[PDB]
Amino acid sequence: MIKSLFAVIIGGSVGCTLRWLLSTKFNSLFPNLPPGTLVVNLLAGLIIGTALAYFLRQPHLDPFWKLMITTGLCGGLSTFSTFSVEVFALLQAGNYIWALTSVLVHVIGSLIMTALGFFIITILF
Amino acid sequence: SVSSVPTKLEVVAATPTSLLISWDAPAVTVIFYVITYGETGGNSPVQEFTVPGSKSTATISGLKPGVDYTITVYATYYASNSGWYEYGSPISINYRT
Ligand SMILES: [F-]
Ligand SMILES: [F-]
Ligand SMILES: [F-]
Ligand code: NA
Repeated sequence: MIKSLFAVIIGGSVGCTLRWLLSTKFNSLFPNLPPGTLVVNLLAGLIIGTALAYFLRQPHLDPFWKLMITTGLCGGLSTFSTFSVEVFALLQAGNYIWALTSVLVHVIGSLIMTALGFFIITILF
Repeated sequence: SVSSVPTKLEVVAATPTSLLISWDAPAVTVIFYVITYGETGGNSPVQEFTVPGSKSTATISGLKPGVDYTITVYATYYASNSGWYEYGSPISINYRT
């Protein structure tokens, strides 16, 4: 399904490039909880929540666009492997308090953002 | 604004034969420090060990009395800006036992 492949690639490429820019320009600012990595995960939550809710209201929207936004954009923008390494590293550095804070702020942060994205569109309809 | 080099490396206690060094950790997340030492001439090989990134001191043992040593510390750290670990640039000192 080459039409779908193009959606994952174009969307993912946009997502990954965004992650890259935000991560390189901002992660040094606070290395116990890199702001760039946090922000991409937060933002991809916001985006995906609003998109999911939006697609429930637009049930004729081509799966191409839905694929581009979720599996591509958000999936390329957000990152688990980067998050895990950051945390792993803080474990390696014995910095347990920020290792813990980092998983709380990433998981709880992203749930709040996905919910806010989904519900600010649900309250809007 | 990014600190990956230790600062203020110094011998804080010493025998003729052993050394207690401390440095100030950099900002970044250090997984381990690398400690290197050897006689400042070049006359004997160079010794090297690591210390966990949680520690900002180390001891050095079995040195020869009255010899100038060169001591070097660098961080192996996670460069959050690039997504891999990096061996940081070192800070170095001379010390005569
Ligand atoms: F997320
Ligand atoms: F992962
Ligand atoms: F993280
Ligand atoms: Na990803």
